[PDB]
Amino acid sequence: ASIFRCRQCGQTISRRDWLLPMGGDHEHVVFNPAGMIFRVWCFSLAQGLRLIGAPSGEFSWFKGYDWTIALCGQCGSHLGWHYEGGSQPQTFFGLIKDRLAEGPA
Ligand SMILES: O=C1CC[C@H](n2nc3ccccc3n2)C(=O)N1
Ligand SMILES: [Zn+2]
Repeated sequence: ASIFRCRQCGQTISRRDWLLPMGGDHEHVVFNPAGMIFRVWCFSLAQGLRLIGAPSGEFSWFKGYDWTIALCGQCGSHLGWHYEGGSQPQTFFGLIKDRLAEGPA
């Protein structure tokens, strides 16, 4: 269990090696304004996504970061968000853990 794929279609998304401890933890449990709870895992890098729209700062769970919706580039499943416009690091991915499948390289 080293690679993360899209749970719906099996698109290659990220690696356990690429987990990023933002504020001391890679896992952040967050709620959106619609009251949906997400278990978000922070990654330095991801692939196989499609980033939709222009960045927005509204309701950002990570101070100083603007977000873009990250879909699976293959099946269009909402996998999380790309974050940018911040510092150390400038950019990262917040992916919804339960929408990924972990398995061998
Ligand atoms: O960091 C983030 C990413 C985006 C996320 N968010 N989900 C929404 C659903 C409906 C309307 C606005 C919304 N904002 C959020 O709350 N925070
Ligand atoms: Zn997919």
